[PDB]
Amino acid sequence: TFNKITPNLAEFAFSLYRQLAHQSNSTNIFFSPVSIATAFAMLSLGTKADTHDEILEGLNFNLTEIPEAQIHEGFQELLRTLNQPDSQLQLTTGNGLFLSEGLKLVDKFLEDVKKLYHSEAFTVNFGDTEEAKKQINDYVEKGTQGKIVDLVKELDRDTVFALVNYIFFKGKWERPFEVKDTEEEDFHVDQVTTVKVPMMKRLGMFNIQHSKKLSSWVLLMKYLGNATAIFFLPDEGKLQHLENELTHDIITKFLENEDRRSASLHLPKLSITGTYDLKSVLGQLGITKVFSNGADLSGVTEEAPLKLSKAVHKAVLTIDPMSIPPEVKFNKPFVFLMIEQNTKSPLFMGKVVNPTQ
Ligand SMILES: CCC[C@@H](NC(=O)c1cccc2c1CC(=O)N2)[C@@H](O)c1cccc(F)c1C
Repeated sequence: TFNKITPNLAEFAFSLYRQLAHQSNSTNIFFSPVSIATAFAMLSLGTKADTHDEILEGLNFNLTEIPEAQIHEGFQELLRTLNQPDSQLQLTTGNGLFLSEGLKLVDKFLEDVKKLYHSEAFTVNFGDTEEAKKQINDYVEKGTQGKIVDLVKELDRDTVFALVNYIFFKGKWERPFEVKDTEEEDFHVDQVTTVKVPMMKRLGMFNIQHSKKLSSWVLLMKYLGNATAIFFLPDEGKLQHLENELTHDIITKFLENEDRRSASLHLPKLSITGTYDLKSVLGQLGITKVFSNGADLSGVTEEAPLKLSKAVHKAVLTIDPMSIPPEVKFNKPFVFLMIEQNTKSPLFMGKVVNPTQ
């Protein structure tokens, strides 16, 4: 069916998406609800009281309704699915915890992080800010075989604790077809901005429909690693309407539909990245205490004060009847979700507005 925590991850995806889209309506959006929520659920194991409750509530878990055991069990099961060989061929995810080597660390936290969340904790010398930044970036670069470079650009001089969360997905259509060369085609960013994109033209039976509720074309395509992308192409002037009207229930209904129709598609071959300061973005969702001097991280270190000084997310996606069917060109801004098929968990959510930006 679906993972217990999938509805929570869906609400977290919409909360974070709508925050980013409200900030700027001219900006690309690309993040992993799954990888950010996993990292902060893992971090919550080392926190207590208001610091702890703020993190899980900020991930859209109602702690009056869902027991904390079912939350961690949900994530462990989700990670079990994501760590299967078929998934691992397309999907790399990692969480690096970097802690000042002068700290006495609680063994229980280091056990739970490594055991339950398959995450890595390192001691680093934050006395040397430039070397610590290099060590963090080397760990991410090595984890992604050179794909993610110089992830952390700045560390505060008083940094004692940094968290880096990364996800790398190699996108390749599951279904083989009559492969042509891409052709360079216009992508209408806005009324006065056009950029060339490589466009794959396909005529076939697609899981595609027009939605009166979303005022959008809705296309579902399958990728290796048990992933389904839902692409929402809004009608002229309806992108904000589409963003406003999306719900988990609506997305579930699209994922359940297997009906196809004949369509001529123009599909841009787009690689996309998103980099986020999680202290900034999660702060706006109400996660603030863990990043403040007040932070209760007594689960990480018993003796000394501790706060999370730095939290960075990076998401990377790379691509490896005889009657006139509809012609649908993804040649203008579109919204998307990528779902993991077993759990129905939102691996990615975002919006392409400028393919070159
Ligand atoms: C509207 C389609 C965008 C999509 N394109 C393709 O998947 C594509 C296009 C041409 C050739 C080709 C592919 C896959 C393959 O194997 N060959 C992709 O760029 C994308 C954008 C944002 C989010 C996201 F999840 C994904 C998958």
